Amino acid sequence: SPGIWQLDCTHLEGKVILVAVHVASGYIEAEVIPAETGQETAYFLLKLAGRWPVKTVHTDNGSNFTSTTVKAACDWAGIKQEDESMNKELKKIIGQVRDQAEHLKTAVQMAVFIHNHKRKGGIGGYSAGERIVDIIATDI
Amino acid sequence: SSPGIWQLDCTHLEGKVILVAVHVASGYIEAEVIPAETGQETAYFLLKLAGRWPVKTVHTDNGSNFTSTTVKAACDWAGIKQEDGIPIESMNKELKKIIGQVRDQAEHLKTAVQMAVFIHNHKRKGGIGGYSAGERIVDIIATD
Ligand SMILES: OCc1cc(-c2ccccc2)on1
Ligand SMILES: OCc1cc(-c2ccccc2)on1
Ligand SMILES: OCc1cc(-c2ccccc2)on1
Repeated sequence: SPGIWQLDCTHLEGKVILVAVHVASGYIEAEVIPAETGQETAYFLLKLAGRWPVKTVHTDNGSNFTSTTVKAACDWAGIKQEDESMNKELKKIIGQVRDQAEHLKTAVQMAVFIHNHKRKGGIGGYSAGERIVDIIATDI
Repeated sequence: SSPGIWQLDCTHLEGKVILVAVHVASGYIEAEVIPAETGQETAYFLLKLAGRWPVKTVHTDNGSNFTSTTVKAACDWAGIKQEDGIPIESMNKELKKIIGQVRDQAEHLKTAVQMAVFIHNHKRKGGIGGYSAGERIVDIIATD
């Protein structure tokens, strides 16, 4: 469970949002990139893997994920590759704040901040951020 | 050191800028190549970082990029207190060593920096019974 992520793209305003969801926690990382390239994908994956303990990524069938640069990055970083609730949610927060910023990429990271900090449930609840650190700390 | 305290520093290599955030208690790092130390680039780095880990305070070098109104606006929004000029120099030293060990596997410097971040955060310190910066940050931050 703790090493598993799902990666998805979302299309808005002529660019691509790459979104990686930590499956057990709902925690997200996201980045706006100009186009969905093998290179951009590979880079997003190395960044994520130096930050969190990434064992497996679950992706769509896209040609970006089967590129030699993506395969080189996965081999080096130790990532096995394979083939919405949190993601429609992200798109909705983007809308709730998109107004508040000049560029989309600013509203996107504002949305990540909001998602990852938000307590789910009542008093006794946890944010997605809290849940991922607890999951990984427990594992260790 | 609080679990919420970060130190930001910059390094220049090959004519490019590397912004580095160090989690002071653990030695964990986040780093990115940016085009130039502008307010808008520094603000965006901080917004990203604060969205990923619980950032309470940032100690900075008091560079002109931090005096930017946009950086203050970002810290305010994210609930970060900015402490300028308030003192890991062997960190910017450390990252450049590791960047040299991987530089030949990467066509572009920015890729080599993420590779170095990865090696840094996974490295066991203190010998075979020790722990990585990555292990230490989650242990320090975990509330339950
Ligand atoms: O369980 C400890 C904890 C984790 C966080 C956190 C908040 C936001 C992003 C990542 C982690 O806050 N408290
Ligand atoms: O200019 C890029 C940018 C701006 C911000 C910002 C975030 C929150 C409030 C105000 C400004 O973050 N990155
Ligand atoms: O040893 C398991 C483990 C790995 C990590 C980690 C966290 C952040 C970056 C790199 C590694 O945390 N717990």
